[PDB]
Amino acid sequence: TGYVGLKNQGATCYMNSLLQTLFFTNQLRKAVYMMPTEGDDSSKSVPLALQRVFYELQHSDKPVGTKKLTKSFGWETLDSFMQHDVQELCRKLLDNVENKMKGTCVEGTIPKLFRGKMVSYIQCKEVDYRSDRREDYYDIQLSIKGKKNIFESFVDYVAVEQLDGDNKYDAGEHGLQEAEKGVKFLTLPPVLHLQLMRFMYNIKINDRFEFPEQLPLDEFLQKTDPKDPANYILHAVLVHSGDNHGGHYVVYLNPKGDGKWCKFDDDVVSRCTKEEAIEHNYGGHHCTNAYMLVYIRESKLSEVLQAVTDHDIPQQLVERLQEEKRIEAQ
Repeated sequence: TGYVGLKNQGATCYMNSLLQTLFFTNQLRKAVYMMPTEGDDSSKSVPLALQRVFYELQHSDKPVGTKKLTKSFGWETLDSFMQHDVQELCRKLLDNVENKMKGTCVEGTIPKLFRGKMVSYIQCKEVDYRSDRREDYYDIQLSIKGKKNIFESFVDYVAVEQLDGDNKYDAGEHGLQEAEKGVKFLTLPPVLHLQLMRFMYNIKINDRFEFPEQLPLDEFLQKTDPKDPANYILHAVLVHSGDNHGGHYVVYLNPKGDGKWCKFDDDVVSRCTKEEAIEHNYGGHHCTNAYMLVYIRESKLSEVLQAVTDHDIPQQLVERLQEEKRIEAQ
């Protein structure tokens, strides 16, 4: 296959799945390597622990462990990961990583890859007041309940919500008012993280839900751009088999963005057909389905998946991890 797996070391649920996803964000991996960890304490550094995992994932022949990583950010108890979702983990990690990249030469690699722009508006009906506020996002939570496919989830996400009755909007000087509230997309990031809301208040929905290999998003933008349309390529499918309580977690990746998919199941990585990565995870009348999707903007595919080399890893990092290996071999 060419790639190595991560160890099963407890009920870390989505973690290993997310680590492979980030690791094959080749642009992001190179930045993580540059972070100034030389003076950090392993027992407490999240940025170092993630350098270790990625370095190990790029060079190790054998399943890579994560215990220094779970120790770093303090999710160490039996049910620590059962009490959070991927989206919390992903934001905990990347935000820990970006705070370390600040004041450094790779400041802002995270928002470049992951952050998009939204507008949320409240528009009064019988009165002429409007409030437009721009929001940044690093991922999108899409509702799946009673939607056939990702297009309908996007339809529902930008659908207007009405404010009336006991719910009227406080228009300030204008008093209480009937108004419309919704969101539009200003920008979509090069790397698009879509969580699929199968897990809700505390149960798992296993209904069929379709997503494509190629995801055209132009029609949900406020203003579009030729020479850079919002065409998106499916890079990762994070899969859960079972019901809410207990399950197996796996990730399907075509790491080069070339349509050649592998399955990453903790320590076993095999090639699989496209149909197994995609349609076989739609769910429906069993319990094996996607709860998170990673799309890469087609125009930025080549760059986001730029090849990484042993040269892209700083020598002083290489040195620190090696002495760590040697001390352990005793």
